[PDB]
Amino acid sequence: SSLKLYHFPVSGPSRGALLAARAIGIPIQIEIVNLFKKEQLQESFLKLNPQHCVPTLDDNNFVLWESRAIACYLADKYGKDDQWYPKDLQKRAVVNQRLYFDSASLYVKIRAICFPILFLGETEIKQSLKDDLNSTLSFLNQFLEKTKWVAADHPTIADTSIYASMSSILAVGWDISSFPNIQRWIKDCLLLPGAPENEDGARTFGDAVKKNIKQ
Amino acid sequence: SSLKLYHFPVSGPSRGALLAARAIGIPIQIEIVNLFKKEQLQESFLKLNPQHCVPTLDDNNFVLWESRAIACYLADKYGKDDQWYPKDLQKRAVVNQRLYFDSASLYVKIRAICFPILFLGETEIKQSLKDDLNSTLSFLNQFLEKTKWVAADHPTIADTSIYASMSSILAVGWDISSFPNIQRWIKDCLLLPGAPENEDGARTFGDAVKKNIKQ
Repeated sequence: SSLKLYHFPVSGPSRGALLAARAIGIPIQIEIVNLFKKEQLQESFLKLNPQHCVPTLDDNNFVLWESRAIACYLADKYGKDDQWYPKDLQKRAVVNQRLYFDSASLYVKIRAICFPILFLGETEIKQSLKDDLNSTLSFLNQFLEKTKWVAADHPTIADTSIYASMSSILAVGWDISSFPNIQRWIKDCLLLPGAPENEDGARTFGDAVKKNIKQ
Repeated sequence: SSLKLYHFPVSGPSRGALLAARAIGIPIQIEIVNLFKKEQLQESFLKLNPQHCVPTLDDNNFVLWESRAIACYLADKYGKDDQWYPKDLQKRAVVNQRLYFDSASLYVKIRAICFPILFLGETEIKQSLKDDLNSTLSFLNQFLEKTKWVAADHPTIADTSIYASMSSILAVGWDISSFPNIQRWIKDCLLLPGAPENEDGARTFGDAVKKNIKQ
């Protein structure tokens, strides 16, 4: 009956789903799933989903994966107001837009850099990949020129997801001096509910990446 | 006042946005934007959006990019029923989930193969990239084991987006013999409104990729 999140604190998308739960203020059971140690994986997790997808929400046997789907579902199902995911179709479209930007451009390009370094024997950040990510950062920097937060002048679930992504690469070490609007926004993100909890997982992600980079 | 889509028929995501407009049955002005020829780009397009983003919707001066945000916005704003994007939160979450799967896994991995071949001098499909895409196809093949369409036993905007993506790689030439459920579904996709229009753009995409592959 209790709402449950299967969560890997190292994962940006997993952290984005939890940040959304913190923001809307829902009590949630958190089952830690260590994806680094698959033979230690628990039966309660392996049972419910096609494959090892994290984050996974179990809301009273409705099983949902995909961090941003979770965020939108939680906001509409348990949100006590509209702020976090506005019901107005045009305001909602802008939040959805930033969410798809997170999923299709931002985290994709962070992952293109970090995944091969963590798992595939890569020891450096490729220049092409760096430029690709920086082009996406530039777009984010522009979003934040217009409004205080990514999708409005108030925080939304688009901020929790994009914060989870940005905190991941920033913990690896990224020079964002070219993007003063991101610099401003990332300090504002520290005020978000569950930000330290996010920062701790991001730091674990960051440390694991750095560890494999030959300086 | 008229609803307008800035569209590049070659682009999967652009085709996914148009397919959604066809599915919900909304009359739309279509401004063709040839991204292959930037110096020929029209003032009406360069004016309204931060950078050259396609697809871009102009709904009475509300300007929206991101194909899947467009699809959800069109479905809620102009949909004559619920079928295409159900209002039930759990059914909606599943469609959102498949949309994020399209944006974060499927089209991302098609693009990882095709973009460097089109633009960056790549002449072959890397084995690593092929395996990566095939792993995502396997997941899609499983979605389609449970239900006739990707997110339900009726078609949704998740099918229009994923069809736009799948038609793109299939036109390049991909062996999906290992995925009988995708094979079934892709024939059903031919029944979708605007499917030929999609197939024609996908074929142009496919031809441009093949042209650069050294066999």
